[PDB]
Amino acid sequence: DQAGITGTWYNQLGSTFIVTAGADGALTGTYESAVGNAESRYVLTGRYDSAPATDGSGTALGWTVAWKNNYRNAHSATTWSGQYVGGAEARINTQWLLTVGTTNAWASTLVGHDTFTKVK
Amino acid sequence: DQAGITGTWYNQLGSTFIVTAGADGALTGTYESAVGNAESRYVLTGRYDSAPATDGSGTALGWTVAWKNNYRNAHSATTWSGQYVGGAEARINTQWLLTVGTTNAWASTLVGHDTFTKVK
Amino acid sequence: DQAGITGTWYNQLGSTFIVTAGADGALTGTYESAVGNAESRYVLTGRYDSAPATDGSGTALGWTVAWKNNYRNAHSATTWSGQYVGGAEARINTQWLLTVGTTNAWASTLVGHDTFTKVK
Amino acid sequence: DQAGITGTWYNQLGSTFIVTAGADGALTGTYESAVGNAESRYVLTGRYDSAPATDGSGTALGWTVAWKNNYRNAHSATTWSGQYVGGAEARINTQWLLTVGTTNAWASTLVGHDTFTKVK
Ligand SMILES: [Ir+3]
Ligand SMILES: [Ir+3]
Ligand SMILES: [Ir+3]
Ligand SMILES: [Ir+3]
Ligand SMILES: [Ir+3]
Ligand SMILES: [Ir+3]
Ligand SMILES: [Ir+3]
Ligand SMILES: [Ir+3]
Ligand SMILES: [Ir+3]
Ligand SMILES: [Ir+3]
Ligand SMILES: [Ir+3]
Ligand SMILES: [Ir+3]
Ligand SMILES: [Ir+3]
Ligand SMILES: [Ir+3]
Ligand SMILES: [Ir+3]
Ligand SMILES: [Ir+3]
Repeated sequence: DQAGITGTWYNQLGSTFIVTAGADGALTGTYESAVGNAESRYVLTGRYDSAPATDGSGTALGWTVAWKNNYRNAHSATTWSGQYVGGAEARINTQWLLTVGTTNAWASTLVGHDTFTKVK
Repeated sequence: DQAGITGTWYNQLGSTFIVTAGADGALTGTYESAVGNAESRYVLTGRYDSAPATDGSGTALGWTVAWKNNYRNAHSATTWSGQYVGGAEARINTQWLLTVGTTNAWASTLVGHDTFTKVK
Repeated sequence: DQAGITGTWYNQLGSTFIVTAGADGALTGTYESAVGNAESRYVLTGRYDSAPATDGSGTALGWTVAWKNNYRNAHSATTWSGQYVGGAEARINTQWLLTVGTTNAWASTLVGHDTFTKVK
Repeated sequence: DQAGITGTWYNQLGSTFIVTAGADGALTGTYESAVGNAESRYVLTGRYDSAPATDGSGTALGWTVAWKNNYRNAHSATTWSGQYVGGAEARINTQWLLTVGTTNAWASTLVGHDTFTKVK
């Protein structure tokens, strides 16, 4: 589970999620989006259930990226909420919320879904 | 902005969000939910736009809580995505996704909205 | 309940929702948005639980507006999902999804929340 | 487009969506869910952009089902918001909100995503 989550993951858009799962429930790493107003890697942090169902069938987790790095600032942040499912074709299945700051409040949040796998 | 976000916040359900905004864009703290399968404080981590619009009118941010502490484990995680709005009646306006692990995938994610203020 | 829902409602943005609840569970009417790429009235249709909890404490309902009328076409559609709560300060509390067609799939859907009341 | 949408569609859960797209932008039909507190067919209604991009590359649409029929009442309603994409492998790509009435307001709305195809 700690072991299952730690590593490099890829979504359906070609984005790359590099994460380390801590014994304490921490997620730390970097995110590189293949799309949008983004380039290179962005810091992420999050949390996961460090004592889930032992069958690896669904470990709840989430993380945040703020879209500011040394190259760009998109004045926005995405949070992903989902679960890690272990096994031969391990997956992290997520839904996400992307909020844009000021750069029309009602129109400030996009929603979508990303599925991450261990192979691109 | 760093200064604006750091502190104790309260939502409409009576929950308490204690956060420190780092110069580096980190959010760290604790969350206590007034509702659901939760008691006492849970670790949170997140990110915020550390170079936003300078008028404090909308700073993008997000954070995650995994609902495991030393009292309980609800095998779930919530992510909040939103923006900090400064001024006399400072607010963090969020939308959230709560994913439940295994404890029916299609029915695993709740969505809602929380508005945080500096006074309860 | 049929009686409770039928009528004119107003949200926090100043939009106007005019609806008739049918005995058969139909919702029919018009929507005028105070915001976005919209003017005048748009057709809506939806459904509601025509045999809910009798205390009026929470009747599930939803409706759709496609943002095409004789004035404009924003090539988009919004769906509202929520519940009608009766009583002295009757409310329809909703969450909404706004999808934009082609005019970047991942960025095609906004999410938000609207609270409707019988007085503006 | 009218022609493209009208017909029987199937999602990844094995649910069946039967719809007629009207010249006027109406969607009418029946929905049968393969999952949840549901059996047999439920009435749906919705709307679609009846003058979209002519390449069939993304027509915005939405619909509602209230989960009451002559067999069951789940005191809930789902709205789907998405777009129809034409071509050899035609699709309706949606995100959905399912609200439950009274049967804990904060926990009343599920969110997910369904992809409909013309073959099961
Ligand atoms: Ir999914
Ligand atoms: Ir800027
Ligand atoms: Ir998708
Ligand atoms: Ir999917
Ligand atoms: Ir809001
Ligand atoms: Ir458990
Ligand atoms: Ir609310
Ligand atoms: Ir609000
Ligand atoms: Ir609400
Ligand atoms: Ir157009
Ligand atoms: Ir709001
Ligand atoms: Ir609210
Ligand atoms: Ir999608
Ligand atoms: Ir009932
Ligand atoms: Ir899925
Ligand atoms: Ir998908």
